[PDB]
Amino acid sequence: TLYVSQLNEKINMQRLRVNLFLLFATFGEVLKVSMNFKKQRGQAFITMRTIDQASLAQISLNGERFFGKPLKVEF
Amino acid sequence: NGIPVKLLNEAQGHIVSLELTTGATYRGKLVESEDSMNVQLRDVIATEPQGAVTHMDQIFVRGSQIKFIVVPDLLKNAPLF
Amino acid sequence: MKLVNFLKKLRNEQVTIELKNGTTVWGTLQSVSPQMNAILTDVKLTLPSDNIASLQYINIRGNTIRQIILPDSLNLDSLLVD
Amino acid sequence: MKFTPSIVIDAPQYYVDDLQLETESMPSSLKHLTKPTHILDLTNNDLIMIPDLSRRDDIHTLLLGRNNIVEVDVQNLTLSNNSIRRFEDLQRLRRALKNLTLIGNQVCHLANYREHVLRLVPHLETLDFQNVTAE
Amino acid sequence: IAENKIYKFKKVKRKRKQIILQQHEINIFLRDYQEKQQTFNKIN
Amino acid sequence: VIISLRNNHKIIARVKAFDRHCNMVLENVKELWTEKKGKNVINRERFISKLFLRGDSVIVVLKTP
Amino acid sequence: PVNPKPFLKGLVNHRVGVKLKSTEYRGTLVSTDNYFNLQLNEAEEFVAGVSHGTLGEIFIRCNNVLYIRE
Amino acid sequence: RARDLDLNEIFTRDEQYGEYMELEQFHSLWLNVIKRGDCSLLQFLDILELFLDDEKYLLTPPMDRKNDRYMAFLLKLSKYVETFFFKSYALLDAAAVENLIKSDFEHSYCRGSLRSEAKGIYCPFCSRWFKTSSVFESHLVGKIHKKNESKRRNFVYSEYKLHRYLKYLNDEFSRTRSFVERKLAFTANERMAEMDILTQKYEAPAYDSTEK
Amino acid sequence: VAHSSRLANLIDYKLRVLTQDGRVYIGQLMAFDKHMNLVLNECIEERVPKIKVEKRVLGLTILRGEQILSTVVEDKPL
Amino acid sequence: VSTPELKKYMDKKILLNINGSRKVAGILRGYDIFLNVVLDDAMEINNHQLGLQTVIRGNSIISLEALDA
Amino acid sequence: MVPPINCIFNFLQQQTPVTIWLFEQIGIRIKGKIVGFDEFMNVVIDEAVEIPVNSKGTPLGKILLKGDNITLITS
RNA sequence: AUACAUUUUUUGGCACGGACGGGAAGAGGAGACGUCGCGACCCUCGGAGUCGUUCUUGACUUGGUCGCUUGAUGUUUCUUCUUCCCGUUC
Ligand SMILES: [Zn+2]
Repeated sequence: TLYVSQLNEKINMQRLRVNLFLLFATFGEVLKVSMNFKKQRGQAFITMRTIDQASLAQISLNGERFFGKPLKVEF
Repeated sequence: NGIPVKLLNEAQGHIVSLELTTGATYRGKLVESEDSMNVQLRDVIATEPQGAVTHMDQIFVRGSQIKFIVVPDLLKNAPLF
Repeated sequence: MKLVNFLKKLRNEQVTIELKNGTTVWGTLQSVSPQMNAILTDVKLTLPSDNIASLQYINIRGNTIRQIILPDSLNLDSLLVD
Repeated sequence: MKFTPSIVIDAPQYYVDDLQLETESMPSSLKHLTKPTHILDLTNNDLIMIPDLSRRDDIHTLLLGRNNIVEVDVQNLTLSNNSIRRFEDLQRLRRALKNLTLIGNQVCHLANYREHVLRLVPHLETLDFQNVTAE
Repeated sequence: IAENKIYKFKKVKRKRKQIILQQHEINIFLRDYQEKQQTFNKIN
Repeated sequence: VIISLRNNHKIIARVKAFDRHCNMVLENVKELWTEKKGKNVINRERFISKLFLRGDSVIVVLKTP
Repeated sequence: PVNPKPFLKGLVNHRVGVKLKSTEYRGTLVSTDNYFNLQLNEAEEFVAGVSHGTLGEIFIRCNNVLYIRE
Repeated sequence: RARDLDLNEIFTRDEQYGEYMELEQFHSLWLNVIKRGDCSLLQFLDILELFLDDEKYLLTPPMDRKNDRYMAFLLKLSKYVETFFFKSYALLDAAAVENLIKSDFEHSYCRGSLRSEAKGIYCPFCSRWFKTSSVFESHLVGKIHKKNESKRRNFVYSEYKLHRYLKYLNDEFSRTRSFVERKLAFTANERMAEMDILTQKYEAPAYDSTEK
Repeated sequence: VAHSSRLANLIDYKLRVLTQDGRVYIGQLMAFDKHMNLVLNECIEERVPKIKVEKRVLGLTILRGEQILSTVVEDKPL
Repeated sequence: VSTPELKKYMDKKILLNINGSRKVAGILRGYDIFLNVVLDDAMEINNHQLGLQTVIRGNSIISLEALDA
Repeated sequence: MVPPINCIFNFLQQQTPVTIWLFEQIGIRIKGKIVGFDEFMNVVIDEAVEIPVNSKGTPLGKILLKGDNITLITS
C-alpha cells in the first residue's frame, strides 16, 4: 500500500479515485483511499493486493505527471 | 415479530431517509418507530415529486404511505444481525 | 373449503400468471405460499404487444397476481377433496 | 492458455474499489460470464488485438494494460503499455467512451498525436489522464 | 435390433437422453464432415 | 355466469370453486375487454382452458338464465 | 338509535341503489352479511344515471361499494 | 467439438427428449378458434387423428378451411410438428426429406392424387370436385383457380406437410395419446409422482457416474 | 442461481426488486418478513423516465412489502 | 396494538396532509389506536373554513406536519 | 383527550349538519346528519346532500355511506 | 461409504437506391421551479480517533460562489419542414 502525494487537489473525489484505479491497474489490482479534508488534500493511499505489485507501481511511476502535476510516491 | 420492524427501531438517533407513495423523500433524525412504521422525524428536508424542496421541523408519517426507508450503513454491523 | 389448499397441491405446473397491471407471466409453480406469493422457476415475461424477457427465478406477490392460468390437463374434483 | 468456460468461472469475481471480473492469446467466450461485470481486467497477458467480444451491455471498463494490442476491431478504456503504432489504428475508436488511456504506446510519439485523437474522437473527456480543453 | 448387437457382442442399453445427445453430436460431426469435403473439392 | 372486473373484463366462465375471498376456479373462460388506441373501436376476446381468479378484482358476479 | 346493521337487515327485499368506486346500480336486495357483501335481484345498471342494461340477478362484492340509496 | 451443445435448449420437459410431443399448448390455442369450450384434450387429439388419413383432414375438416383463425392456427400447427420431426431424428438429411415432400407435393398432390370413383377428382385449393380428367385439366388455367393458388399456396403446402410429418410420427402420436389417458386417470399422489420423474429425466446428466 | 424452494433459504443473495410505481431495486437481501418487508444491503434505486435507466444509490434500505411487486435474483453472494 | 405516540403533538396546530393532494390544518384534540384524528377545525388548503371541529379517518392521512414546534 | 369512537357517539345525539368528503374523490362531497354508529367508521346518514366541489346543489335521498370512503367527519 | 378477507401490509382507488438516430446551418424546439457537473482573472494554504478493564472485549463522540462563449437531468402549461456530413439495418 503506497502513499502518494503532490497531486492536483482540484480533481473531484469520485473522479480522482477512478483515475487512480485505472493508472495503477498495470501494476496490479487497485483499491485507492483518499479524502478531501484539509489534512488530506492532494493525498492518496492506493492499497495493492500483492506486495511486489506496489513496488513496481512506485518506482516506474515516480514523478509521473498526473492532472498536470508530477506525483510523489512513498511506502 | 417482524425483523425489518426491529432495525427501524434501531434507526433511532441516526439520519434516516423516507419517501412516500406520493414520491416525497424526507431526511431527518428518526425519533420513534412502532410495529406499523409510524415514524417521527426532526430537522427534516422534504423534496417535491417535481423537484422542489421545503424545510420543515417535526413530521409524523403513517406507515401505510411508505414506499421505502433508507437507513445509514452503520446499523449494518451491530446488533440485530 | 379453502382455495389456498387448492394452490398448495398444484405443484411443478408450467402455468401462465396474469398480473394486476396486465403482465403475462409464463412460469412453473414450485411452491405457493398461503398468502398467494407464487414461487416460479423458468420464467418468461411478456407484456399485454411488446417484447419478451426470459428469466430464471421470480417470486411474485399475491395481490399483484390477478389470475393464475391453470394447466391444460387437470382433474379439479380430486383436488377439491380434502 | 486459451479462454474457455473452465477459465472464466474460477477467475475472481469481486467488486473493485463496481463488480469486477479478474482475468491469453486472444479473447473469446465472454458469453460465459453472462454480462454480470461492469469493469474487466485483461492486464498482464499476451492479447494481440481486442477482437471478438460478444454483446455485453454491462461491461463499461476494459483494463487492457501490458499487452501487445496493436489494432482495434464502454465508458472507460485503459490501453496502457501496448503495441499501437499508427493513429489510423485508433480510427476504430470513433464508433465507441469518456475515459481513454493510450500511454506507453509507440503511436504516442507521433507528431500531432494529441490533436488527431481529440478531433476524430470527440466523445473522449479524459485522454492520457488529462482533461480535454476547448483550446 | 432387439439384442442390441452388431456382429457378436451385446452392449449395455442406454436411455433416450444419451442417445439423442449423440444423435445431435454426430450431426455437428457430419456438418463438419461435409464442410471440409466442400472446400476439399474446391481445392483439389 | 358473467363477472365484471376492475379493469373492464366481462369474465364469462363456469364456476368450479368458491370461498370466503371469492377466489374462484374458472372453466370455459371468456374475458371480454378492449385494448384500444386513442380513437380505436375493437372488441377483442379469447378462450382459456382453466383459470384461477382473485376476489378483490371481482366487482359484480351476474347469472344469466 | 338507528344503527347501520339493523337498517341493512331491514332493507332486505326492498329496492336499493349502489354506486361504485364509477357506475350506479338499481335492484331489489336479496340478503347481506356483516362484511357488507350484497346480493340483488332485478338489476338495472345506470351509467351516470343512464340505464345501460337490465342485468337481473347479480352479486356485488363488498370492497367496491360507496353508498346504498332508496 | 461439442462442449456447449445442450439438449435442454432444444428439447422441453413435456416432450421427454422426443418421447412425447407437447400438444397441450396448442389445445389452448385451439379453444380460441372454435368459439366454444366443448373441446376436451382427448377430443382435440381425436381432431388431430384426421391428419393421419389421406382423406379425413381434407374431406371432413374440423371447420371451414377458409376461416382465417383456422388457417392461422394450422400454419403454426404444421411448423412445430415439422420442426419436432427433424428435432427427434437429427441424424437424417433435412433437405433430402424436405425436397422429397415437395416433389410429392408438386407432382402428385397438385395433379390430383386424391381421386374418388363417384365424384371424380378433388382439388385442395378449390375445395370442389370434378367430373373427368379433361374437365379437371381445363380448370387449372381458369380465373377462379388462379386466385386460390395465388392466395392459399402457403397454407395448403403447410397442410400437406403436417399430414406427411405426422404420418412419419405415428408411433409418437399414439404414445402421446396414451400419456393423456394415463394422466387423466391419475390421482393427486399419482400425478405428483409422475411430474417428479418427468422432471428428473430432464435435469439429470446423460452420463451417470455409475455407468459401464 | 441455484434452484431454491423458498425465499428465506436464499438469504444474502443479490436481488432485483420491482415496485408498483415503476421503480427497480437491486440489492442484497439482509432480511425477509411476514408481510414481505425487505432489508436490502446495498440497494440502488433504478427508475426509467417516460427513455433510459436512471440510477440512484441509496444504501441500507427498509422496503415496505406493500409496494413490492416481485423479487428476482440478480447475482451470486460475496 | 401499540398506541401512536402523539402525546408530544397534543393541543398543537398541525398540517394534516390527506389524500388527493389536499391539506387539513387544526389544533389536536385526541386520537385512537387506528390513528383517526379528532381536532378543532381550521382551514383547507385561497383558504376557507368549514366546521367547528373535524374528525379525520386514519386511512386518508399522508402525513401530519406540525405548525407549532 | 376526546377519542374518535366517543366523538361519533356525541354527533348522533346532536343531530347537526355533517359534511363528509369522499376518499380519492375530490369533486363530490356529502352533507347530512349522522344517524348510525358501528364498530368501524360506517354510519347511516339520513337526508344527505351531494355537493359538487368548487374548483350548487343536487338532489339526493337518505343514505348509509360505507366507512372506507370516509375522509372527514365534522359536526 | 457408514387458520383465515370491513383503516398500517396479502384481498389494493385500479384503469383509460429506401428507413432510424446524432450533430451543425437556414426558413415559418421555447419561458420558469429546483439538482450537480466543465473553466476560473475567484475563495481557501494543509469505517475511523480515545479510555475503562484484561490477555481480549464493552461504552462515548465524528468543495462555497461566478461564468457554460451552445454542461447533463426531472415536474409543469402552451404550439414543424427542406438540404449537407457521420454510423446502424435491408
Ligand atoms: Zn384446382
